[PDB]
Amino acid sequence: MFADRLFNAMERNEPAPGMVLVAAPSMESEDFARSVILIIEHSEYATFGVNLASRSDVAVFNVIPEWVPCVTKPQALYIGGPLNQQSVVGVGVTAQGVDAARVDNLTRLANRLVMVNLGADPEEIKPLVSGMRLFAGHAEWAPGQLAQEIENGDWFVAPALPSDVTAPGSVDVWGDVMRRQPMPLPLYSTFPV
Repeated sequence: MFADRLFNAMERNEPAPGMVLVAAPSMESEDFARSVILIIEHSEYATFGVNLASRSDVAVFNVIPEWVPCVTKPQALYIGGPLNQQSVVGVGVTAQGVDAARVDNLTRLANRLVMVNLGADPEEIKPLVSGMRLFAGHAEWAPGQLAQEIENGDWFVAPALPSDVTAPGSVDVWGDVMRRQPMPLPLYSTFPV
């Protein structure tokens, strides 16, 4: 859904870092079906995001073991998207006390969500985050293309929460995000099966 008519009285949230793009129920492509894509960069150059909804079977230990102590369970790489799947992004939730504007190795997305520079010392970062997840690959939108897709009803733009990034592996991330949205969106949400 996410037809234009949904927004006659209610206004669309604008894409920005820290928003999630929630896949329309009707999206069928294997790479994007039931995805929840956290926007991590939104610029004149392009929009970049990582899917939060798709865990892989690759343990973080086998790729960057040094980061394992900072990673929220399950400590597996999540599949961020179809591009550059050998490249890894860290998304963290800042700990109490932390302002990402004053920590060079953290980049504020919105609220407590940050991109963690994986070149940092994990021992530096550990006290500064309450949770973190690693994503292999990403999704990209050319300039203007995300807007076009939103207008077509492909995505619903919603604020991300820390729990979207730190969710246990038993969770239906797409379903949980749909349940937070205005009616009628919860009517199309799903539970783990």
